[PDB]
Amino acid sequence: MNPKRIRALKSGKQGDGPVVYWMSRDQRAEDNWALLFSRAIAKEANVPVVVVFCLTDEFLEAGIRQYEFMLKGLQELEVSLSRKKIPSFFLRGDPGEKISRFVKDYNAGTLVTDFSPLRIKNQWIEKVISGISIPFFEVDAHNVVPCWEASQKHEYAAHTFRPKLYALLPEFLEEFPELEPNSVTPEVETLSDVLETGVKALLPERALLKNKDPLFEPWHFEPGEKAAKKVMESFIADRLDSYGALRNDPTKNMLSNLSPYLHFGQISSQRVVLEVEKAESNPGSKKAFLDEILIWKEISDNFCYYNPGYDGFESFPSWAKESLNAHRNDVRSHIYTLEEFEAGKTHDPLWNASQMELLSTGKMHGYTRMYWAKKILEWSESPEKALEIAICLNDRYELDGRDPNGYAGIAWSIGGVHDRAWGEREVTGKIRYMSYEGCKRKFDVKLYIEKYS
Ligand SMILES: Cc1cc2nc3c(=O)[nH]c(=O)nc-3n(C[C@H](O)[C@H](O)[C@H](O)COP(=O)(O)OP(=O)(O)OC[C@H]3O[C@@H](n4cnc5c(N)ncnc54)[C@H](O)[C@@H]3O)c2cc1C
Repeated sequence: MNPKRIRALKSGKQGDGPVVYWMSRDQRAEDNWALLFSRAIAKEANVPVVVVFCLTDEFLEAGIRQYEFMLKGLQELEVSLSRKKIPSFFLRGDPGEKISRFVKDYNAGTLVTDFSPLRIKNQWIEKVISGISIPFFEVDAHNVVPCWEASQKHEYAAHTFRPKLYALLPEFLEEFPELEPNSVTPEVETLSDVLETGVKALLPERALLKNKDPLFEPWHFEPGEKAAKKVMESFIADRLDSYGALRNDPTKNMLSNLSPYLHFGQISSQRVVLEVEKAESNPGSKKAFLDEILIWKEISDNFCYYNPGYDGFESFPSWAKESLNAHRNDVRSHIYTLEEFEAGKTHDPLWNASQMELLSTGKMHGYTRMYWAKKILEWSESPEKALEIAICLNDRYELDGRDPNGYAGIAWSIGGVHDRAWGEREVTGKIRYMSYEGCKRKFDVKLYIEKYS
C-alpha cells in the first residue's frame, strides 16, 4: 500500500458512513489500487465500502460496440463485487449531480475515485468537488507508476521517459494484496434494463452497409474480467515469442489484443507486466512488449496530464507547428470529407482496408493506425481538420477509443508528438512520412486488403 498512488483532491470532515468508490476508468474487482485503498480506509474507519458507477449522457457520442462491451463487463463486475459483500450502485445522469446526491443520501464518509487525465473526467471532478464536504481522494490504478510520480513535466520523447519509469519500477511494480470482503452487508436500476434502453437510443446511428446489415462483428473480443485473463494467458503462451518480429505485420494477429480490456480497465496493466516479467521467452520480444504497455501506454497519460490541449494543434512541438505552418498553403493532392473518410471511399486501397477493419472489428491494427492517421493529415485542408477527423473516427469506432493512448497516438502521427523531425516534404512538412510503397516492403498489403473487402 504505497501512499504515493493516492492523491487528495479535497479535504473535509469525514462522515460516519460508508466509503464510496467512484469507479470510472478501472472497471475491475481484482488488481484495483483504487478499490484496495478504499477498502483500507473503510476498514480503519469501522465502516463498509461501496462502489458507484455513473452512466453519463455522453454514451450517445459513441456506438453500441462500446456501450455493450462496457455494460456486459459491469454485469460480470456486479457479480464479483457481490461475492465480496461489496454493493455496487449504478447511477444514470450527470456525475456532478448523481454523486453529490448519493453522498448526501447515503451519508458517505469518504469519496474515492480512480485517476483519468481526460478533460471530461476533470469536468466531473470540478462539479463533484463543489457539491460535497467530505474528503475526496483519487488513486492511480491504471499506471504502474503514478502519473504524477513518474515525471513532474511533459516528456517530449520516449528515451527521456524510459529511464525515469524504469528507475521507479523496483518500487511500484509489486504484487496485489487480496481484496478483503466487507464484514457485514450494509444498507439505480438493473443493468440489463439500462442496456436495452441505451441500445434502442443508439440504433439509428448504428454503422451499417448497403444491405442494412450491421458492420460490427462482436465475436472478436468477449468482454469481462474473466475474458481479459484468458486473452492475457493466450498471448503469453502463444504470441509473446513472436511479438517482437511480427508486431508490425497487420496480416498476422500476433498482438496481445488487450487494449479494449485495458481501456475500460477490465484488466490491470501491472498484472500483465508481472506475468510477462516472470514468463521466459525471447528477450527481444519481451523488451518490445514492455516498451509498449509500460513506456508508450503510460507516456500517453503523461501527455494528457501535462498538456491541457492534448487534442489541439497547440500541444504539438515547436518544430512541428512551425513545419506545418510553412506548408499550410501547399496544394494537397486529395481532399476528402469526414463522410468519405468514414465510409472508406479514398483512392488508397490500403487505407480503406484499415478503415474497414476499424468498422468491422472495432480494433484496427497498431501498424495501420500509424498509416491511417498520417494519410488523414495528407488528405485534409489543414492540420486542425486532420486532428478533429482522426479523433472523431478513432473515438467513435475504436473499442479502445476515448483513451489517452488514442490522443497521444494521433498527436504522434499528425503533429510528431514524441517523435523527431524527418526529411522535409510538402504538405506534411517534417512529420514522419509513411508511403504506400514503404508498407509494401514491410508486409503483404495484398493479403490485408483482401481480408477486409
Ligand atoms: C492513430 C492511432 C490511434 C490510436 N488509438 C488508440 C486508441 O484509441 N486506444 C488505445 O488504447 N490505443 C490507441 N493507439 C495505440 C495503439 O495503437 C494500440 O494501443 C494498439 O494497437 C492496441 O492493440 P493491442 O493491445 O493488440 O497492441 P499491443 O501491441 O499488444 O500493446 C499492448 C498495449 O501496449 C499499449 N500500446 C501499444 N502501442 C501503443 C501506442 N502506440 N501508444 C500507446 N500505448 C500503446 C497499449 O496499451 C496496448 O494495449 C493508437 C495509436 C495510433 C497510432
